[PDB]
Order: sequence, then structure tokens, then C-alpha cells
Amino acid sequence: QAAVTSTPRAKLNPRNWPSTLVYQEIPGPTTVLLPRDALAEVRMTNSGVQLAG
Amino acid sequence: MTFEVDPMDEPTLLYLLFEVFDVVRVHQPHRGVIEAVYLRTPFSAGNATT
Repeated sequence: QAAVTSTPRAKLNPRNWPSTLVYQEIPGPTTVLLPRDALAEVRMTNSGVQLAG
Repeated sequence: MTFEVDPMDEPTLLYLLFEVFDVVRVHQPHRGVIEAVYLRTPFSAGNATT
């Protein structure tokens, strides 16, 4: 078992593990759907329109 | 404007109202989402300052 799984090391129980050898959780990129339109609400508000909701 | 009124005793208001266009468009695109767009043409509620 050890051969099959354990990482080959020059030192049992190292005091610190390199970033390469530690399991890193890598989530997928997070997409966001921006609700507002930046310019449109400026144009409407300057007109006199009073937005809500 | 310069209204001329009869001089009664007790203090009174004038309550002048300018007839304007005020409307609203209510758009509800998604289940549970309602947004409204107000507009009052001659006497606008909001402007660049607001």
C-alpha cells in the first residue's frame, strides 16, 4: 500500500509540505449576472424618471 | 401669478394644483420580480441632483 499511495519522501513526517504535494481545492470560475445597466439608469434618472423595484 | 381674493378673517391656504402627466410602467419579467418606472412630465419628481 505504501508504494502505491504514499508520496515518495526523503524524510518521514516532514515539518512542512510543499504546495505541490498538498491537495488543493480548486472550484470552478464563478459567473455573476449583473442586474443593472450602468449607463441606462443614469440617462433615465437624469431625464426625470424615478426608478424603483 | 397674482390672485386677488376677498379678505376673510380666518387664515386660509390657496391650494393651487398644476395639472401634469404622471404615469408608471410596471414590468415583471421574472417570477417574483416587479419593478416600476415613474415619470411626471412638467414637475418631475427626480432629476440629476436626486
